Amino acid sequence: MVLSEGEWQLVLHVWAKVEADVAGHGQDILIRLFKSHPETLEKFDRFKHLKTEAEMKASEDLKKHGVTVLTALGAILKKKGHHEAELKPLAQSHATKHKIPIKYLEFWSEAIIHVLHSRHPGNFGADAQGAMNKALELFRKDIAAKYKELGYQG
Ligand code: HEM
Repeated sequence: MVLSEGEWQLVLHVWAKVEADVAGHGQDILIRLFKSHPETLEKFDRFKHLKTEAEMKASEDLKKHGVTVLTALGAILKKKGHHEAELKPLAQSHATKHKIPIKYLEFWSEAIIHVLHSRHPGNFGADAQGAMNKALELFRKDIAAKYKELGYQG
């Protein structure tokens, strides 16, 4: 699958807004993920102890990870499809070290879409959400292909 330039423009336009507050968006997205699919939290030995949303919001450690995650995702999105080099190490660490099922990657995509829709309604209408979903599906498809090559189900 390939996104059109018009689709990439919609994706990068809303991403530019996300970049005005990377730490805040990182926090919102991770918390959304954990609240919607609590089982994902078990994969983070570093955050498994957090019991409430209040504790998550206060964790400087969780905020730091959110920044790291969004910065990596941003670098990938800006490649507009030419992300093979950036994807390799990420696929390897998540398949071999962290052991993240492809199913959890879908939950992740859901969380990002929910937060963008909540914080940027004006720049995240139907067309823009469709473009973002397509970009995230592209990423998931490529990561899934790499998982297989690396010897991990998904
Ligand atoms: C767009 C998808 C995602 C991106 C871009 C992303 C990115 C990253 C990055 C950059 C790191 C640090 C470097 C590394 O270890 O490779 C990381 C670590 C990690 N990721 Fe992801 N990640 C994604 C999805 C997920 C999901 C869905 C889970 C599980 C629900 C997950 C679990 C982990 C874990 C357990 C670590 C280690 C955290 C620590 O202990 O410091 N990641 N991820």
